[PDB]
Amino acid sequence: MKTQVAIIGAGPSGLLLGQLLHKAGIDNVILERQTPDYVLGRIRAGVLEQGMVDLLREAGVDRRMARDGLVHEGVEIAFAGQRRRIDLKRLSGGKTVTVYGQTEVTRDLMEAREASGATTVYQAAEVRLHDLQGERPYVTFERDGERLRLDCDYIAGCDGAHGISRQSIPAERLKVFERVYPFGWLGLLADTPPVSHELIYANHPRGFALCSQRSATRSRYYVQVPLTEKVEDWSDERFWTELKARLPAEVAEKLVTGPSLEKSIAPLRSFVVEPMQHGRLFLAGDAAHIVPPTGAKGLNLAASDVSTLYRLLLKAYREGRGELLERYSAICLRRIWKAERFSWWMTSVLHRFPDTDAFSQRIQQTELEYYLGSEAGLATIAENYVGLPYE
Ligand SMILES: Cc1cc2nc3c(=O)[nH]c(=O)nc-3n(C[C@H](O)[C@H](O)[C@H](O)COP(=O)(O)OP(=O)(O)OC[C@H]3O[C@@H](n4cnc5c(N)ncnc54)[C@H](O)[C@@H]3O)c2cc1C
Repeated sequence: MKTQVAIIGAGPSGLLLGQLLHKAGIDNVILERQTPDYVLGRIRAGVLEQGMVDLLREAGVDRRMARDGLVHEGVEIAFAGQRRRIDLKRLSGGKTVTVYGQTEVTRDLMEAREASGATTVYQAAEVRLHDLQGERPYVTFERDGERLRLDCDYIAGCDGAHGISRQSIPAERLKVFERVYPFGWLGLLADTPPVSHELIYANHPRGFALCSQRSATRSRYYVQVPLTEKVEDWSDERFWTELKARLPAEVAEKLVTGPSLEKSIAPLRSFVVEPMQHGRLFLAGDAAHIVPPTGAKGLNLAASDVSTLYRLLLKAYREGRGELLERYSAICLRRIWKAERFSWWMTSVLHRFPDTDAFSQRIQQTELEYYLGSEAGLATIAENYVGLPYE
């Protein structure tokens, strides 16, 4: 079989790229290791930047989002017995963020693709990439037990943190930047109404806590935990008790608790590779970079990588300007590093780090006091949170 663009991975990045390309008339095939069900079981993201929202509209998949998504104009940070609201809309010059689950976004994309008739191969096992620096690269995979070959012009590596694509680039060509944090987030999804109409990020001596939501009757909570913790050691009641201990009394008092629909621990880390391409292979999303969840940027950065790749692929196919593809990495990395810096900052000021001295603890507290009390300081948080413009 042959196609124009082979896409490895049917997560948000691959699906969104596939939809945009299909609409523009560029044939593409998506190869996914897992089943549609497994992919749909991943909870993950809840916060979307306006840029991503606009990209979903451009891809023609925003009906349900426009209907069910919750537009947020502010967010709160709680620390040292204070609750500060950052008016995102006012301080960012009118921008806002939208709360709509990643599960929902993926479901919408999957249905759109399904309907268009575009090719998607689930349970594509043993994916291998070949002749990346040739004029004719190809992908091999096994379906049932037979090895099939897919010829194409370009390959988009949208296979996430553990994908094969990044591993297919000669190690000596890539420079890696990584930072592993000494804690993870224990998340809990409950069919309960959220404690607040806006998100609450809390810095507490016991550790970080976050109050988020999916809708008016579905909530998502997180608490910072050591990497040595096992989700089996955390019953629902232990979670609720701990959550309450980290929130302001007035907030903890209004909390409606309930059995969890999903519980899991996500370790925190930063990871960037340079460049993000090799020959005819281009990396996008988590395959190229990981950001801690604190700044709500992961999926959002996948969106800008995809928007950039789609636009450059259009110029190459439609305008015959293939040389522009060499600019992919430079363009993406400018936005990536800025979102990485923001996510790193948010993580450092909101969490409790082990073995930090008195001086560091006071500086952490003063960072919050300063940034949440100065108009210029609040503006730096707001413009970064709603999302820096796409280039
Ligand atoms: C707890 C948590 C909270 C988060 N909150 C937010 C948020 O609020 N906002 C935000 O912007 N981001 C958030 N993120 C990040 C966001 O979820 C990710 O950045 C997003 O999932 C990345 O999408 P992707 O498509 O690049 O990769 P993934 O979702 O990982 O999809 C990659 C796909 O490729 C497939 N694949 C892998 N290997 C192969 C292979 N060898 N062959 C073929 N297929 C393969 C995988 O099965 C998978 O389906 C959060 C993440 C976590 C963990």
